[PDB]
Amino acid sequence: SGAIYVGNYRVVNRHLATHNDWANLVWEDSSRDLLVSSTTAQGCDTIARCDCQTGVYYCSSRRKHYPVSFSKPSLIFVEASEYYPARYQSHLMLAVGHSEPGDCGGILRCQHGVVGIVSTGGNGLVGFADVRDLLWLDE
Ligand SMILES: COc1ccccc1CC(=O)N1CCC[C@H](C(N)=O)C1
Ligand SMILES: [Zn+2]
Repeated sequence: SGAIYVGNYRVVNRHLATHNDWANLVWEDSSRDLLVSSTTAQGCDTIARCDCQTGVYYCSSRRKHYPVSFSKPSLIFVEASEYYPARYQSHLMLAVGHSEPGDCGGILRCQHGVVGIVSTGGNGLVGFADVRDLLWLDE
């Protein structure tokens, strides 16, 4: 599990979104595995505006923060989930690191703040749904 709470937005994995996220849809993208819903409260997570490629991600399945080098946002193939079929996920960033299904939502952080959230893994890899392009979260 895990979300980002910036201003009046909740950023979650689309495949872990709730009835309340959809009741309050702002933007979803199946191909990015991203959904934003509107909150009544205010949130003060800082989104990073950078092209950093090193960072720290929370790993719920080890209860640990792990430093990673990670790739540039790209299209990468993703085996048939229970949530999606076999497809190219866009805006994905891979790193060498432990992940398992429950670890989706875990935050990737860099010196300039929240980079994105765990979204994929497999074979000692871990994939991050980038959120730095989504300038509209700021304003
Ligand atoms: C944290 O991910 C894992 C790590 C190790 C093994 C399996 C998984 C699960 C996984 O990757 N997916 C299930 C949810 C939808 C995901 C997608 N973006 O389509 C694909
Ligand atoms: Zn950065």
